[PDB]
Amino acid sequence: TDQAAFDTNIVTLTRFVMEQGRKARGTGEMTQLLNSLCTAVKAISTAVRKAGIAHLYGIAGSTNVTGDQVKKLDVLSNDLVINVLKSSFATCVLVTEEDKNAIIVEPEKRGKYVVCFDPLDGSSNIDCLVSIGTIFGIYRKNSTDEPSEKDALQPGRNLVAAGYALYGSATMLVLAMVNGVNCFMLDPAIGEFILVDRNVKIKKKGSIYSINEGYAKEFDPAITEYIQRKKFPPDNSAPYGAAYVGSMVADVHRTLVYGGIFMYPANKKSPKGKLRLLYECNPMAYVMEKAGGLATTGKEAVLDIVPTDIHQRAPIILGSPEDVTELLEIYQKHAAK
Amino acid sequence: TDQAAFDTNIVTLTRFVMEQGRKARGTGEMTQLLNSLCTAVKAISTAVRKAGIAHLYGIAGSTNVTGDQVKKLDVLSNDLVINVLKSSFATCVLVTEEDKNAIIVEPEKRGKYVVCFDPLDGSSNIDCLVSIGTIFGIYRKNSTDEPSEKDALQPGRNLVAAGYALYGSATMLVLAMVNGVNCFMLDPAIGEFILVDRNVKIKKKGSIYSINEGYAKEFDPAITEYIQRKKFPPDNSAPYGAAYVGSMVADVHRTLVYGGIFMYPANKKSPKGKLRLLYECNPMAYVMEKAGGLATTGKEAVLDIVPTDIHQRAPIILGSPEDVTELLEIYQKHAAK
Amino acid sequence: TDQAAFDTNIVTLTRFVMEQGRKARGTGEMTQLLNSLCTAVKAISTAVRKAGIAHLYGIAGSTNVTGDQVKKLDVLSNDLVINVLKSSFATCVLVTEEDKNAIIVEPEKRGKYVVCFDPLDGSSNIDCLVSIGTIFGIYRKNSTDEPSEKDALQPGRNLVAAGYALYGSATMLVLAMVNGVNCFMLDPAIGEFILVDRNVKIKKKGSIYSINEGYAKEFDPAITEYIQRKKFPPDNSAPYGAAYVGSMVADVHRTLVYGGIFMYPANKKSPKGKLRLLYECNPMAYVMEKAGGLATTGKEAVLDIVPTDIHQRAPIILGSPEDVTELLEIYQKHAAK
Amino acid sequence: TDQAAFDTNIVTLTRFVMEQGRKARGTGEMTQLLNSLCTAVKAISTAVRKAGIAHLYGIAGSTNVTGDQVKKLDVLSNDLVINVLKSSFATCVLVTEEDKNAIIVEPEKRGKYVVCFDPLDGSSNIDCLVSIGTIFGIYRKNSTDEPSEKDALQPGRNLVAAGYALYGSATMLVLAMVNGVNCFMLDPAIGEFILVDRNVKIKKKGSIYSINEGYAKEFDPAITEYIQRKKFPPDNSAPYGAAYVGSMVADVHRTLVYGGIFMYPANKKSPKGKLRLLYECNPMAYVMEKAGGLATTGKEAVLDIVPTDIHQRAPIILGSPEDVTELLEIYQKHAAK
Ligand SMILES: Nc1ncnc2c1ncn2[C@@H]1O[C@H](COP(=O)(O)O)[C@@H](O)[C@H]1O
Ligand SMILES: Nc1ncnc2c1ncn2[C@@H]1O[C@H](COP(=O)(O)O)[C@@H](O)[C@H]1O
Ligand SMILES: Nc1ncnc2c1ncn2[C@@H]1O[C@H](COP(=O)(O)O)[C@@H](O)[C@H]1O
Ligand SMILES: Nc1ncnc2c1ncn2[C@@H]1O[C@H](COP(=O)(O)O)[C@@H](O)[C@H]1O
Ligand SMILES: O=P(O)(O)OC[C@H]1O[C@](O)(CO)[C@@H](O)[C@@H]1O
Ligand SMILES: O=P(O)(O)OC[C@H]1O[C@](O)(CO)[C@@H](O)[C@@H]1O
Ligand SMILES: O=P(O)(O)OC[C@H]1O[C@](O)(CO)[C@@H](O)[C@@H]1O
Ligand SMILES: O=P(O)(O)OC[C@H]1O[C@](O)(CO)[C@@H](O)[C@@H]1O
Repeated sequence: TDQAAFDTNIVTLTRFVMEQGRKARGTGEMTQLLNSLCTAVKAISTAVRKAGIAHLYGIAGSTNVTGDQVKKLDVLSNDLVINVLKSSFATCVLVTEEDKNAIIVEPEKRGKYVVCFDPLDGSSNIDCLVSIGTIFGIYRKNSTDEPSEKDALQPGRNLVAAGYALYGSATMLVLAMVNGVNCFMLDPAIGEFILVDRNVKIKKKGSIYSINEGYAKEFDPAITEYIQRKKFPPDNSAPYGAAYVGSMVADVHRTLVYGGIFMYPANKKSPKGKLRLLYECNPMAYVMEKAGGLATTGKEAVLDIVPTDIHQRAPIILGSPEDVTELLEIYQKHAAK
Repeated sequence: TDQAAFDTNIVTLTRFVMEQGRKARGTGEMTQLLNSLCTAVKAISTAVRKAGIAHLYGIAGSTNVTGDQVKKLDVLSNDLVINVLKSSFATCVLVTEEDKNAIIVEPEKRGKYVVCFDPLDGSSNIDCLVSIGTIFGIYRKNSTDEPSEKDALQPGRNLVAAGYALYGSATMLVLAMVNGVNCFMLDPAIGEFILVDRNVKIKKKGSIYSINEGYAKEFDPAITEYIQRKKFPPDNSAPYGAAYVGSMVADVHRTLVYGGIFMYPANKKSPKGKLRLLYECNPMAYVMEKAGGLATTGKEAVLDIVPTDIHQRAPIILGSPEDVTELLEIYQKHAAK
Repeated sequence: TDQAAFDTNIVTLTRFVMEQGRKARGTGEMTQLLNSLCTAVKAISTAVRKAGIAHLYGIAGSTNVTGDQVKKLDVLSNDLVINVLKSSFATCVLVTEEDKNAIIVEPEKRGKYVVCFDPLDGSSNIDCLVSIGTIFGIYRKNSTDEPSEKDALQPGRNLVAAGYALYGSATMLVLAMVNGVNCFMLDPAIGEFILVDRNVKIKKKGSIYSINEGYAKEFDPAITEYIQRKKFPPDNSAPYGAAYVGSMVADVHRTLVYGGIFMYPANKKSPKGKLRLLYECNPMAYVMEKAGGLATTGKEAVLDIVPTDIHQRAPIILGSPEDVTELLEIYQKHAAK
Repeated sequence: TDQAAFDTNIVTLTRFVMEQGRKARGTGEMTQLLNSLCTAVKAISTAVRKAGIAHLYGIAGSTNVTGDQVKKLDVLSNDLVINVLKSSFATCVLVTEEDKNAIIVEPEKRGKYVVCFDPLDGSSNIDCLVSIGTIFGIYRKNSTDEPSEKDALQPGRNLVAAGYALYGSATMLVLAMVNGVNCFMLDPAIGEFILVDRNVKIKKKGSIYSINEGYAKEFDPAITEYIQRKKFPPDNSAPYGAAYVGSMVADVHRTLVYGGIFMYPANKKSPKGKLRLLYECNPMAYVMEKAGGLATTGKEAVLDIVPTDIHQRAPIILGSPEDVTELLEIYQKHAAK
């Protein structure tokens, strides 16, 4: 039977990334990438929490505070991420939500990883301090061809590492790799991410659905039937509670932690959904799957879609397996031509 | 004005509060109270963001503490507020959501104000880093008898100051008093709330409705008809967007900034409503009216209700005047008899 | 007292200052001034500790700034103090070490106090992370004429409040006023100075002498004889320990806490002394006398000197009463004629 | 001739440690060690800067704040270092200034490095906020014998990595390895150490000597002659300035940055000096040498001494090469039997 000695342990992200990189016997290029990533997130957390806002408001006379307008969070975050990653000498191509074109890393600093990220997701709404975050996805470059936007166009099934940082009431980094999903809490007093949850698995079935019902008018009959069954359960059991923030990271994170289902279906206006494929759906789909949930467009898996455009959009539904399944069946029941 | 160009100096809460105290020719007792809530909010903020969590997870060796259950945030928060409050020498009665009874302050620290608060609102949801907050309502004692639970039972109309702090992507303090509502952004680098928005006013009409539709099966006919008109406008106008965090300060705050309507009426498991009157409804109503919005229960104004119990619940509907008005109209159409 | 056991509540600077304002039945103008110095000290503290340096070193991409010379600390500090000072509406004249002239405040912001300060003392030594500080002296304006440089030229005996903040291994504010000296420790997690030491008094006699002996070749015979007696006691008692940081606030502060004597007399390249009267000598003298120590030039008390120029220098010797007394005795033995 | 493309770069300690570890083709065990070390320093910086002091002073009623007395800085720092290092699975033996005996790392977490450290050096004096720091030295374990105190007993010449962290007005980490010395500044807003000085070299000759002259009575004739020549230069040039804090890290750091000489000679009381060999002298000697300075006991090199006790002491003189040399000659001039 199992037995044990004495072991007290504090696991920091940095420690974790090195160990895993050691187990994997990697050259350490990816380790440098995750490290640079952790450093990017920390710098975005401090900006999002508003440290320094006083300088923008004339505490030092604002003689020298190029913030005012010449320092928006959306862009600063893009800048920080772009710069910190090129500075890792581990990436060859970067796809950001903020850049129309793929960034092709200078020959001098090229590495083999492709990184698709959304610098400050849900930022449109922080005027009212809504939870925001950073979503990222990492692919290995396969072609021996000169790096190009093309290398970013790989299904989500090909992700080597994927995750997000949630700048909520506290800052969390969720990292998912082949071996699994782990959650790290940022201690902002020492600037270290402490593994607070190891090997995260999502509930089989949850009690919360998450969707923007203002679009009810434009919802396809499958969603309509699902939602109605959530509110008025035929078996006269308890209806699902409802919550929906409007920031993907916040909604998906809650879904992961408490279970349930998140949905941002296709509706005529955004006939192919609103959420972008490469740096929102894919990374979240990958995370969901590593934790044991499902992520579908309604017709097919998100991770199996092959993009033909970096800024391509895709509908998406994710959450506990028994719930996504219950909705997939409903899609099959109405599925035709 | 003699001559003043594009100028705007830095105003800290502390400076602001003191000016207003002098304008009011106060003895400085309320100022010490406001000063103490500020400090209280700053300490909770820090604890919310998880500064120092490393220690809990054994970074310096968990020598011999009684597990992980050392500092439960809602309780730490309760402690901080109560203690920095008693230390202001400005309070005689304190009513807390975490306490079954009203807390009567020792005559040595006994002052004239009665303070109602919710130290950490939305704390059950904290596991998923959702924005949480602190709500406070301040009453001037209007009696000659020993302070008691009774001094807290005054309608919200008798409030002298009310506000809240939202711990979201950034910490913000919204303070409402006789003249208007003002918003202070916390610059954590220096422990100071900077005045970023003054004499705030909610939009006349908004485009977002906030309600937990997981209760649609239990809503009254007016709420039902109302929710239905936002989704499928009878006059074929654009439908209202939907958003509901499930945490009040974040929901009420999004409502104040962008406009729209927030609702928490009674249902089949909370006939009196879920939100508490003294420390949840009244403070947000007072802020709403001061911002130029409305706060109704569907049939009467929240501030006019006469409490009979300190932990009394009450339904509430608050937001932009034109939306709250519209729902009231609907509530009249279905009138009782 | 009625009955009070082992009790001691938390006192923040803000709370303290306000209480003292009420006891003094002030109009609250000095309080706004003290409040503004506090905030000023907190912002400098943060800039000293290097919070946000990453940005300067290109973490978010040095887009197009004019090099590394963006924010020179002594200048940032100057700016902050001056601006948060003018914004208190409590100052008419400001004298700064960084400014050749006295700064006369616009009549709109014009108040009654005159503030002398050294925003960042010991800044040339900052390259090697040595403790630096801020020194302030506050004079009540005693004239009827337009405020001018002249209102600053009052002997230290006319100071209403004086103190300093030391940015060492921790930020501490030492404040001296009519009643006594009190020390506030900055808890950076919450932007609050906690009262840790009240009504402080320097030791009658100490065991450390502080002087830059790199000037032994230029010292007068009394200083020389004095330094000699501490090293080789004539009565064969234990010799005094030596310590000299080369930064005043750190040297004066070590002197206040442990006792002993600090000296900065004239030599062969500074006949008037090196330390400035208005914003270096006077504040530390006032604090020293309030703590129960002495501050002499060797021949006269520092607070009694009548300034003729705002950037006037003066030798100074301060510390425990019995040590300062001993040196004065020696200065008499070698008297002039 | 030399030419170049375009390169913007931010180097964090973590990045630097990984690259160097990659160049060195190490298994990555040492990288994990330096990483754990960086995390230890950050946690000590936050404690030293006093974050959380308010909880000790009853802000939350102190209901749960096991600080008071049951949380001293000296020990906490020891605890943090000991724990964080054992948690790296890279050390087999630890020698701390605070532990009488060598700590022998559990078989389960043994690695091959020996670490000799002083957790909070100069701590005796932080009551007056004097600069303090952390000094560390790392040896590779050579014996194939079970780890023992013995493995710590190696001359300083055998150090693989050595350095210190200075908790001054800002926090700096100085890391010296075979390839050289680099200085990293801690950005406490993001918790990252940014390389601010690359390949540090000390001035050939400095203008400052650093020594505690209170012991003049007991100084050997060599020191006596040296010092006198510093104050009264025979060539009638400028005398050396004098500075001496009383915290080794602070004095040695200043010496490194501006040049000069630091001395803590043998004097009857501490006939073999006061500074301990293994975790004060050795690490500082190693740093000095990698930067091009000298470190001698007066008779022999510090790095060549073979210790026979972990807590052994040793006299020490270090600084610019031309000055240490000028004193070594003076030792030779008086050298006899
Ligand atoms: N920190 C790490 N965690 C998990 N796998 C890693 C890690 N580092 C390297 N690997 C694996 O090793 C591969 C190559 O490592 P590398 O040579 O550094 O590019 C990566 O694509 C990973 O699949
Ligand atoms: N910001 C303020 N500070 C102090 N008093 C205020 C302030 N704003 C309004 N007042 C009024 O002043 C009254 C009494 O002053 P006090 O002696 O401090 O209790 C309060 O109850 C308020 O109605
Ligand atoms: N802490 C304090 N706050 C305000 N006034 C004070 C304080 N301590 C002493 N006083 C006295 O009050 C005087 C005038 O009050 P004021 O109207 O605010 O200018 C000052 O110049 C002081 O002599
Ligand atoms: N980060 C690093 N910087 C410099 N040298 C290193 C580093 N990592 C490993 N090495 C060298 O490689 C040796 C063995 O690496 P390791 O196998 O990890 O124990 C060490 O003793 C070093 O001399
Ligand atoms: O308010 P909507 O239309 O439901 O869109 C919100 C979605 O858009 C985003 O703000 C950006 O794509 C997401 O974070 C979020 O889930
Ligand atoms: O999940 P429910 O039933 O909608 O409760 C949510 C409401 O409860 C609260 O936590 C307070 O009781 C509010 O913050 C929030 O808006
Ligand atoms: O190096 P010196 O000549 O002793 O000057 C040091 C003195 O100068 C100051 O920086 C102020 O001029 C003080 O802080 C300090 O004690
Ligand atoms: O005051 P002294 O006797 O010169 O000793 C100070 C020395 O002792 C320590 O405090 C500890 O060994 C050192 O940091 C410092 O250089």
